[PDB]
Amino acid sequence: STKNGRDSNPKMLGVKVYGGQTVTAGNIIVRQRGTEFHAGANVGMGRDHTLFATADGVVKFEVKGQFGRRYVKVET
Amino acid sequence: KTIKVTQTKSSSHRLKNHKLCLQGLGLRRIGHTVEVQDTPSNRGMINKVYYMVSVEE
Amino acid sequence: MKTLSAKPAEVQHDWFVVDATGKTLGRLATEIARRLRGKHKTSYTPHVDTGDYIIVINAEQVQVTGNKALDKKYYRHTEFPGGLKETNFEKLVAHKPEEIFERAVKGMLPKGPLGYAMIKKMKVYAGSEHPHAAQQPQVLDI
Amino acid sequence: MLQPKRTKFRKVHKGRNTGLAHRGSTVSFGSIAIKATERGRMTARQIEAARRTISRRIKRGGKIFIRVFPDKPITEKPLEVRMGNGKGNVEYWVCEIKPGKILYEIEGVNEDLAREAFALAAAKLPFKTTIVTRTVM
Amino acid sequence: MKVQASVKKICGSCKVIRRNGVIRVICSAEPRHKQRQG
Amino acid sequence: ANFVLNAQARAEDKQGKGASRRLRRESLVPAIIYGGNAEPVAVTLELRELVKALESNVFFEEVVEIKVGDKVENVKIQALQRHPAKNTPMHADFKRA
RNA sequence: CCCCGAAAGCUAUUUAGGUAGCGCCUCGGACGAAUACCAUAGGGGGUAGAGCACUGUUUCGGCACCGAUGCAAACUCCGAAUACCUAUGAGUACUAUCCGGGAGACAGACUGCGGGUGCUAACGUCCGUAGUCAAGAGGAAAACAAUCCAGACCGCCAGCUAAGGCCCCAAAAUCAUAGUUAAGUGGGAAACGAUGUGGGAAGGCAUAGACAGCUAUAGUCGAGUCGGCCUGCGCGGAAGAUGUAACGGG
Ligand SMILES: [Zn+2]
Repeated sequence: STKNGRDSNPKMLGVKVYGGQTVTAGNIIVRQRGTEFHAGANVGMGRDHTLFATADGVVKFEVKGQFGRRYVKVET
Repeated sequence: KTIKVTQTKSSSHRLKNHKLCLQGLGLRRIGHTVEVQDTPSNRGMINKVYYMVSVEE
Repeated sequence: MKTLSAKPAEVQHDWFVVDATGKTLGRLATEIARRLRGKHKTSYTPHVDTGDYIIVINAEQVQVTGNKALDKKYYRHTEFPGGLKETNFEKLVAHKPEEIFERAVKGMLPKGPLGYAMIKKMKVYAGSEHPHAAQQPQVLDI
Repeated sequence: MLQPKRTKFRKVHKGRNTGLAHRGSTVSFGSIAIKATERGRMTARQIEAARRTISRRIKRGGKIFIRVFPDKPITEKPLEVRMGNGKGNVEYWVCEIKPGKILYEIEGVNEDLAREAFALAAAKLPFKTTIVTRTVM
Repeated sequence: MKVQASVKKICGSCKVIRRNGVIRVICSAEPRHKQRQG
Repeated sequence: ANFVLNAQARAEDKQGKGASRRLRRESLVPAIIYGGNAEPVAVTLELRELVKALESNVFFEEVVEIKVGDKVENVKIQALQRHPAKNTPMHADFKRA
């Protein structure tokens, strides 16, 4: 007999909106377990580190700051 | 300014995008010849299925 | 129905004599089979025998290349258990030269009643003489 | 018998052996060496046997460097056991060999003696080998 | 006669020859060195 | 002076994986010459000549002359690539000196 | 008689050869360019490869550290090709989408590529991806669902080709030019062994005289010879049961 054979259900994480797409307020941009990406201008952060848009506009990704973090923002 | 394209092999067992490239050029059967504008969009479909077409300028 | 078949009542068989001295067995047998079946006439018909009569003289002077004189095997089976018999080319050519030609041409002719009929027009003789002078055969260099 | 003193995981996937040996194909310790020209597997018993033969031939007059280590475990089913019911038990350890991999090097021994010892050793191995010497570049 | 897959020269009075497509070793000094590949 | 290598030009249509493999099938060797105050130049050599030059120890310290047509470059050997299993040379670097 | 045309998947089930919703088929209505193929432009990645900067593991030197050296599905300082999402555009195409009537199906198989399992066994088993069969005839592979070429509306004693072929069975070259093989190799099989034969790059010795034989380093003898390295094609290793039987035959 074996002692293995367990696994958990999938969680479906990942980027939902890519750069250059238009969004409306409330749209979810990234699903992530930890803060792989950080919230920029017009982007909010949920209690499970989800990133969502707080304005209408166009999504942009970049690398900024002294620690070299990855940021996502919405341009109006 | 214009290219003549002839189909030389069967397309029954090929990949789906390759069949779509043939249909988007307008070729319908073996030995069919069509005449198309010389644009990069058309040369893309031609180069994708180079192996079963013959091209004359 | 414009394409016509040859009629057996009008076929004409000519007689030829061939000397086998120094010839290669298979390259002679191909031509003999061609002329027996009648592929060389413009009246050729698949279901009619239109060929010629071929006499073969000096049968034991036929040759093979390489080491086939020692190595080429002839088999037969009596239908009793364990009854497989074997010989080779040198013994067979010294014993029954006609059997070698019969096997070689039989292999190249069609396998049916028409093929049996076509093989009957080949006459093979060991020496330099044949008993068919009454048919006045012509010399054929093939 | 060579074997890792400790491992993170007992059993590993089979994998695939492809490519050439761009690393480990240059003589670095001795003056002369033997390298494989064909790909395969090398077991701990084979490594031990080849080492023993080489040492006995060279009479312990020089240093022998071994540059292959068996760190991949191989499992087998117990026998008369049907398919399924989990993975089998570990039986022996191997090292993957790609063409160009150097197996043994010799330092401090005459070249004819080294070639004789390598010729003796090559008859114990499951792949074809060749002899190389140090070069400037 | 030794019949084997690998035939070699043992001493200096041995000689390798080819007869009728077969490789043999014959020795002038020792009859026990006679070998045939096979 | 002691070491002269005859070379041909290697144009842009002779660069890449396929072209290099065709050259090595033709039994030639691609090589690159770089160094101070000038733009790198790509050339091709003969395998036999290269092997003969590498057969001697002094070649790795002297200044050699590579001649392609009329021009000539004075260089030293800087790097070398070998086939892992066959040890045949495959590429060469030369630094202008 | 005419038109279209699947599936053997996901989820749940005292469920596993049953059934239900969704996916896939067909018919009617609405609505048309909102769709796809390709080209440009924008975007995230952690796989192949590689590496040792972390976690482990490895060899040899020096005094836990230093110097050289390897390895990793559950290691990463790095990091493609493809695939995927969005916007604009030419050309080609009856495309997408929505609302309703009727279903069938939820036992799959082989082949190639990436893998787990097994013994890098199986016409084995379990996934991902593409083709074919299923539900597909014709030509080729002797015969041979799943391989190669190719998609049959009906008729013709017309022509051109594909895969594969052109000595005879059996349609078409006993065609042309330059080489290799002597094993019927072609037309089953490995480590290994060997003056078999072609080709190539070197090295040693040599007509003030080389190798072998010969006569006690001398000496008769008069041109090449010696030993290795790559590479084409061949040889041995090669034993089974009704009958040649491992080119379909000649
Ligand atoms: Zn002896």
